[PDB]
Amino acid sequence: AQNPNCNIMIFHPTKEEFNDFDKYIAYMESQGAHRAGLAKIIPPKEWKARETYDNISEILIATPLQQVASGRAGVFTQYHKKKKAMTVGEYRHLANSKKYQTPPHQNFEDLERKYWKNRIYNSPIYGADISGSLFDENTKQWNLGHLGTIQDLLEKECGVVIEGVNTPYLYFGMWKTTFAWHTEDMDLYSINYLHLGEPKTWYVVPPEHGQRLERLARELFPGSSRGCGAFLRHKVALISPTVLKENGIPFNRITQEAGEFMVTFPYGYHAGFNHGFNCAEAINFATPRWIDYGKMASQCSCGEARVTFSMDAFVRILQPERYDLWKRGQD
Ligand SMILES: O=C(O)CNC(=O)C(=O)O
Ligand SMILES: [Mg+2]
Ligand code: NI
Ligand SMILES: [Zn+2]
Repeated sequence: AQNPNCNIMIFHPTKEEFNDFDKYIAYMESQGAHRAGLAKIIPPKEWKARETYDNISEILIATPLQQVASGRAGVFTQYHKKKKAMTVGEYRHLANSKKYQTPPHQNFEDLERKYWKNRIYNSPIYGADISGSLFDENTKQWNLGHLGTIQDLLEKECGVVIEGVNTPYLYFGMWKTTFAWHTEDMDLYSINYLHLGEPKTWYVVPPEHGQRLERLARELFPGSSRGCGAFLRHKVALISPTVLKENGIPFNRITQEAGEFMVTFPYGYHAGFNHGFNCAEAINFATPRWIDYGKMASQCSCGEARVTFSMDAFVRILQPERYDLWKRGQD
């Protein structure tokens, strides 16, 4: 069995190997990459996402989200308070202000310490989930707006033809902006490219151990667990590495830098934080190996998780027994 310790693997494809996206994902899996839940892919030196970022400040963040924490430093939830619209140029200036900027630090490890010590005492503003792309249309390799769609994968593997679309999303971050512990919708893959700016630190639980994280989360967030049998779908709960280690939960960590891709694999729980002003692009995708994870994915039916249009068909076809309850939670 390849990668039996479930370590995060780092790949350096050549320009030739960067041509065929599906083939390279399958290659990484042949080497056991999926066992970690997360892999890093460093593009060949010849590749670029676009020529420059000199022209992005006019993008609008229609609904910036202030991430307000409750709990203790290592075990907390966050709620998203909506803020007035602002441009990327306005948000960059805000990120760089004395109130929000990254503090002085020695290295990534020192910054990670400071994040976990102090996160809860601040409320950073995240421009998340913005439909759009920063890949140049002429970038042919690993262009996250030109991937094969999940609907087409389901049609190819299963024969069924469904509605829905699959487009990328932009994320503008600042110091301490946080992504809570989650798997993807329908336990899909994700791919994330850090276009520019400061790093993103990731934590991940191997898919084979995801239920260990779920059981800890039920212990640590007991009212949320009574409310919903899949409350991590709400994407609000944070648990620190120290708390994970105290409770014996297997996990790994890695820091993504600008110019790097990360892939999350089906049912790989992940969480993390931004080091300073940055911009990432991410999208969900599927492969044949996903289908069995999609069939078994948990679902939130309590009403909180509310998701895209395109998830309807996935539930309807892969999980027809659950469909009626889940759709009630959507409506
Ligand atoms: O970058 C972020 O805030 C969150 N991204 C993801 O969870 C992802 O790419 O799957
Ligand atoms: Mg612009
Ligand atoms: Ni994710
Ligand atoms: Zn729920």
